[PDB]
Amino acid sequence: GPSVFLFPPKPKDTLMISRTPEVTCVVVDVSHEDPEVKFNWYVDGVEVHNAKTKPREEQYNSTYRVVSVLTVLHQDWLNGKEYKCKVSNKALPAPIEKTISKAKGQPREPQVSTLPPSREEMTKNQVSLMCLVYGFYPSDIAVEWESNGQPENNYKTTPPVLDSDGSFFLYSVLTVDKSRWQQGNVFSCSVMHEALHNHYTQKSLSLS
Amino acid sequence: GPSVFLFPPKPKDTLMISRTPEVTCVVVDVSHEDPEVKFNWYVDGVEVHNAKTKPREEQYNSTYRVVSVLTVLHQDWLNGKEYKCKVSNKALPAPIEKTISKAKGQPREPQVSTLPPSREEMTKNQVSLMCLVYGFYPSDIAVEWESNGQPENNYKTTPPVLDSDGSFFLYSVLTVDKSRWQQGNVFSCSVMHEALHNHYTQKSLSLS
Amino acid sequence: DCAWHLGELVWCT
Amino acid sequence: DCAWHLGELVWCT
Repeated sequence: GPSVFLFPPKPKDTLMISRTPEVTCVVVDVSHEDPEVKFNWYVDGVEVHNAKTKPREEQYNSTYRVVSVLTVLHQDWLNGKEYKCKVSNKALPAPIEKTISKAKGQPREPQVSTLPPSREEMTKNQVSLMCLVYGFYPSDIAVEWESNGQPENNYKTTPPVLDSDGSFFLYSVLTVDKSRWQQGNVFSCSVMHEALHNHYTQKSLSLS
Repeated sequence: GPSVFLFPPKPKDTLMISRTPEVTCVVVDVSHEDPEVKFNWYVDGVEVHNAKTKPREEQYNSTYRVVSVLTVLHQDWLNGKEYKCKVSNKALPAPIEKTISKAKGQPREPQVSTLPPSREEMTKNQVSLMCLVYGFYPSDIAVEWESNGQPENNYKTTPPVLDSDGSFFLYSVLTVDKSRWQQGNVFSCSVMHEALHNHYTQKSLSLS
Repeated sequence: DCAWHLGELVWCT
Repeated sequence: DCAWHLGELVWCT
């Protein structure tokens, strides 16, 4: 029979008012014989009607996947509203319901510790810059890098790690050509999290 | 005063016997005036002595970061042993202790649903292949892509998402030049998780 | 009092 | 009975 997965919005989308967060209800293993899927969506138990219906798409072995996307309001998500996807299909004994919402608990503001290139690092042709981001709650967070108002994409970020006080931490590492660092260019890690003022902070590194 | 963060090993490292998993005890904001850091490591409360001591490195504003890495045994980690880092420094009123271990609870085996390119996808010059990986516990998992015994690195994977039964799911999407797909090349998503036989499974997609 | 990220609006207070 | 990943040993039973 079909399976249902309800994906939360991307943290960056819920935190930036200019972006559009959405929850995504994914139904896989829909049979060729009983392929109609009906979606009902609810926000705190109240039915909403603005979801997009996507055309079914082919999977292997005579099945389809069928997806429905509901745009959410940033403030609704951040206020802890519950989004429910109800999935109806003839092959299902009963409709499948999934509910998702933001993690509960007191939000806590991320702190950042920066780390410039090690002594050994400065001998190579590429250097690494690090931002350790810590003490935040919920674990939903977005970390990106930039320099001189342009994005810097050559970075890797660990998953959030649970700390002993129930907050989270991670690190992000940007790797750049050493010449760009030696020139004196400033590189910054931008952090977006709901507990920050205006959801945003930035820390900077340059050759000192 | 200094802050301590204890990072778990990478899932891939704990699952592949040929790799070397490690836990990493990171101390930041160590003062120039009191810069000595003593590390004690314990495995289920029993002190171990094989940790590497790394040279201190400069942070900004007259501080250092100091890091200690302890190699862990795959089976110890998977059996739920607790790793404790104890950090001693003159500026600290008392030593800081951090403990980490694998999530508790019955391990559950990941399932995979594959999705070949949509109808619209096949009109473009790049196509996307997806593996939805679900029903797994703990959330520690590694997903990678390959074709013809070579790695395929142009993919993105969501974080694990908690499902209503307490298991996790995610999706991973590989993007490839359409010509490579049209040629008939087989692409596979490899999944490593502790509840799989030999920690490993692979599902494959090709033009059907 | 608004925060901007790479020219895009984040949030206002 | 061993699993291999891109030529590297994963695990044996």
